[PDB]
Amino acid sequence: GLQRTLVLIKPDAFERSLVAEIMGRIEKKNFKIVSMKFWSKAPRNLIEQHYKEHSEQSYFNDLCDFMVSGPIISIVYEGTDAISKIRRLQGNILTPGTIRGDLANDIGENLIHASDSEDSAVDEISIWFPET
Amino acid sequence: AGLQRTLVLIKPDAFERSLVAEIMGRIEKKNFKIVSMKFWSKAPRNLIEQHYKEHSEQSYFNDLCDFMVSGPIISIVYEGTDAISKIRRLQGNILTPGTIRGDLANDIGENLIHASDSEDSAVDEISIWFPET
Amino acid sequence: GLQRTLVLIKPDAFERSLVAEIMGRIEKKNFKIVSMKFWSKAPRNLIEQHYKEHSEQSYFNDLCDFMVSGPIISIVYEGTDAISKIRRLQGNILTPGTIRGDLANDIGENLIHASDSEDSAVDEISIWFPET
Amino acid sequence: GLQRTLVLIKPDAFERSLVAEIMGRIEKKNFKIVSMKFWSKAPRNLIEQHYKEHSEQSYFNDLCDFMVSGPIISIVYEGTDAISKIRRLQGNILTPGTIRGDLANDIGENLIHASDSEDSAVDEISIWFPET
Amino acid sequence: GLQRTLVLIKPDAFERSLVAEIMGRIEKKNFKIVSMKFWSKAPRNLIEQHYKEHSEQSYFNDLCDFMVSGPIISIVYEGTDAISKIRRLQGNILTPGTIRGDLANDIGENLIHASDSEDSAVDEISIWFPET
Amino acid sequence: AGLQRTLVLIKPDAFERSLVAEIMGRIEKKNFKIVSMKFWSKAPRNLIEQHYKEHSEQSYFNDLCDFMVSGPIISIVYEGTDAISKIRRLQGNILTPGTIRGDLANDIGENLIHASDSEDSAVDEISIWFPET
Ligand SMILES: Nc1nc2c(ncn2[C@@H]2O[C@H](COP(=O)(O)OP(=O)(O)O)[C@@H](O)[C@H]2O)c(=O)[nH]1
Ligand SMILES: Nc1nc2c(ncn2[C@@H]2O[C@H](COP(=O)(O)OP(=O)(O)O)[C@@H](O)[C@H]2O)c(=O)[nH]1
Ligand SMILES: Nc1nc2c(ncn2[C@@H]2O[C@H](COP(=O)(O)OP(=O)(O)O)[C@@H](O)[C@H]2O)c(=O)[nH]1
Ligand SMILES: Nc1nc2c(ncn2[C@@H]2O[C@H](COP(=O)(O)OP(=O)(O)O)[C@@H](O)[C@H]2O)c(=O)[nH]1
Ligand SMILES: Nc1nc2c(ncn2[C@@H]2O[C@H](COP(=O)(O)OP(=O)(O)O)[C@@H](O)[C@H]2O)c(=O)[nH]1
Ligand SMILES: Nc1nc2c(ncn2[C@@H]2O[C@H](COP(=O)(O)OP(=O)(O)O)[C@@H](O)[C@H]2O)c(=O)[nH]1
Ligand SMILES: [Mg+2]
Ligand SMILES: [Mg+2]
Ligand SMILES: [Mg+2]
Ligand SMILES: [Mg+2]
Ligand SMILES: [Mg+2]
Ligand SMILES: [Mg+2]
Repeated sequence: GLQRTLVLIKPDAFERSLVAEIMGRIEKKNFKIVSMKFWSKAPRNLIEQHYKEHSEQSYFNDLCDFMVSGPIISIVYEGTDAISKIRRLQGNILTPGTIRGDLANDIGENLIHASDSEDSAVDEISIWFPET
Repeated sequence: AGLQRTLVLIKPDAFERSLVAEIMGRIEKKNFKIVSMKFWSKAPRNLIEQHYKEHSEQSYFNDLCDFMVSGPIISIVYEGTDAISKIRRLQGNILTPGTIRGDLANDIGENLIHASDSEDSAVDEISIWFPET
Repeated sequence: GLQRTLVLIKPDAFERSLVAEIMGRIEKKNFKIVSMKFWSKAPRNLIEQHYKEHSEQSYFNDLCDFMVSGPIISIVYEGTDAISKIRRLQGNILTPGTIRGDLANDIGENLIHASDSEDSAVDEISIWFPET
Repeated sequence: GLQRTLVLIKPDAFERSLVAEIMGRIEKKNFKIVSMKFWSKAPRNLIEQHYKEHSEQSYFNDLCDFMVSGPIISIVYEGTDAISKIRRLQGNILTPGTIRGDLANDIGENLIHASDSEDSAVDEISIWFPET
Repeated sequence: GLQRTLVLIKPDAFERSLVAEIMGRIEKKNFKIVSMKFWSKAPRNLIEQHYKEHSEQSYFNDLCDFMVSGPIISIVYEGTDAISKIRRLQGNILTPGTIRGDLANDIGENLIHASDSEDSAVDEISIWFPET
Repeated sequence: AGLQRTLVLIKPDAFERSLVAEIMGRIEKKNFKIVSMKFWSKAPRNLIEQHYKEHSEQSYFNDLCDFMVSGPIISIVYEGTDAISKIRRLQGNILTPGTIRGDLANDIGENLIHASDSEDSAVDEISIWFPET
């Protein structure tokens, strides 16, 4: 069940120097980088598309601002069951053992994004890596 | 907005085993800040008995108190969003990997760390270890 | 009370350099090594004895071929409630915080074996450490 | 023979979340904590006492302002040849393997203070732990 | 003395899953990613330019082959004295505490490249990140 | 081409302090492979005396032998390019940070690890611990 999924390393990760720590956990679980981009500051449009689902939520504008308040890295990861597994690896701020579980403490500043489904992964990859 | 304070004790087994920084580091990495901290080469047994007052009619009480005064302890007040429950989850238990107790401890009693389990316990415990409120 | 349990570090751990990582996680939870052997290649009979409960499954031959494709280490660990605790440490590939959860991504190539019961434990120890 | 030495964890360590990292390196080399205090803000007189040997240097006021710009932890460590060994552990920003070598990149914001001699040691301990 | 320098993460780093480990050491020393590219397979021309100094050495062709045998990451790092410091961080396979010192064991497969001078850094950055 | 073998001993202090995996991990991370390994809950004192034969007329000899039989040891043969000297550098000494002894040990005698210091010592020591050459 080989899959590709999309990961974003959020600006709080740079602010807090957790970038390598985060990528290390994914690497140590045996997933491979297919492609990767560094954005010293991501175009707002890209963030807006990425989080389009949320444009009606009240928090949507704070969320874009944050995503644009420092660098992000966009990564395409590949491996068996990658979408589901990396999602689990990302976890939530309540569950220790996971990325957000060990390292994050905020509902907004939570370090990493990982596609949550087959469809969102295909969509998300096309946003950040349109050259496909 | 969600900001809380909670009390943590580093227990004597953590010193015996050199896990003090390991334990504090897990809490630090989850973005909690130290707000005050005390090193006790031996904690006054009266502080302990109070801390575990809710356990005074248990079989284990006197061994527990004995263990807690058997080596150094560090009391720490931590601050951050939802600190009481988040630091509690981090503490976990010896059955759940990913947590401090889950990864590092293997005893009912020698379990390395105490964290307040609720707002009331936190206010109460912080009072005990940091009376200069 | 104390128990002893048997652990095998599988060939994928050597291949991926996770031997010390895996043994470290067991060491940190305070379990002690009672017995240990290194097999640059484990005799196939031993492997077949070890997985005899599986001798009818279609994956049996492949499992054994894998277990023989590189070195393994067999270890007897001692500590309170060892069998069950090291089992939980082992986990599965869906559970962050565990050896297999953090480090493994395959159903078969999963780094570590831990006895699953007092009976299997006693049995597996005699297989690998018959001298006792 | 045993010595005691004084260590200060500086405000940049708290700012960058390296407190446990730094204390860990000292812990792993087998030194024990005899005394420890946390100062959300250290009294300026203490800092000026501590760096009194520097009171004539042009950086003196700035150093003190830095040392007062965040929390510090003062620690008395005990162990064999503590003063010299923890000094080496501390190192400088040019020496990989040391606290400052791996973690620091500035001449002044350099994470840790360690007493440099038996005299300065005895002195610095009385400054921070006069009750003794 | 703020500087930018060029780092390559070599294919042996991917092969051995040390990518995050390597970037972590640089990150933990407080250097910042200015820009970054992932090459699933770097154009041979780029490698040839990068190592042009060596085109007369006997090992030059083996070296290019290796640099092209798997992915590389090219990174521009920024910080005080970045060229010299990251160079020291890279070290050599003889000196523990450094990247090649802790993790590498071959004169050719040594995990990381870091510009060794002001001129080579400007040259190297122009190769991998010509958009400047 | 440059391939060698060298003998490593994990000493009893490493078990007492739970540093076994930490020590082996540093060697593993530097790309050296285990070629054979033995666990000794107590090493035969005759093996020790031989291992440290070159030290038989020293003040410290009997304490050293006592220490080496005071808890488990693991003997390991490691293989890799230039293994003898590279694993030696990794061992280092209690004065140099970055090394095993530099980071983890603080005693002349309780220094966690032994590594062969030359081709001759390696052949000789490997003979001792792995006589089935
Ligand atoms: N600033 C802010 N961001 C939020 C809030 N709630 C959610 N978000 C962000 O928007 C995303 C919404 O959560 P969700 O759609 O379930 O994505 P997930 O967290 O990756 O599972 C999260 O990743 C958060 O980063 C909020 O209350 N404030
Ligand atoms: N020695 C011993 N100590 C116990 C026992 N049960 C509880 N304790 C001590 O008291 C605590 C019991 O848990 P609880 O009071 O609910 O707080 P918790 O430790 O944070 O879960 C443990 O941390 C132990 O240190 C026991 O059966 N034996
Ligand atoms: N290749 C393969 N191996 C399997 C499969 N099911 C079980 N195994 C092997 O058996 C183990 C998983 O189930 P089991 O033997 O009952 O328990 P466990 O090994 O302790 O998790 C793994 O170690 C696998 O190596 C399968 O469907 N395919
Ligand atoms: N800002 C600044 N601080 C300095 C300078 N020289 C020394 N210091 C301070 O003094 C220390 C370095 O020299 P010194 O005090 O003699 O010994 P050390 O602190 O143990 O390394 C550092 O902790 C600095 O904070 C300088 O040129 N500028
Ligand atoms: N395959 C191979 N590569 C080499 C050899 N010697 C040097 N190299 C490679 O080419 C570079 C030459 O070394 P040098 O110019 O001093 O660069 P440095 O290692 O980064 O300091 C090294 O980075 C090696 O990766 C060799 O004998 N064989
Ligand atoms: N207790 C004690 N042991 C020593 C002393 N000197 C040497 N040794 C032991 O023998 C070794 C001396 O170093 P050497 O024989 O050259 O081998 P090395 O340990 O790898 O440096 C140390 O590892 C110690 O374990 C000493 O003064 N006291
Ligand atoms: Mg989602
Ligand atoms: Mg408790
Ligand atoms: Mg099974
Ligand atoms: Mg000084
Ligand atoms: Mg060079
Ligand atoms: Mg020795």
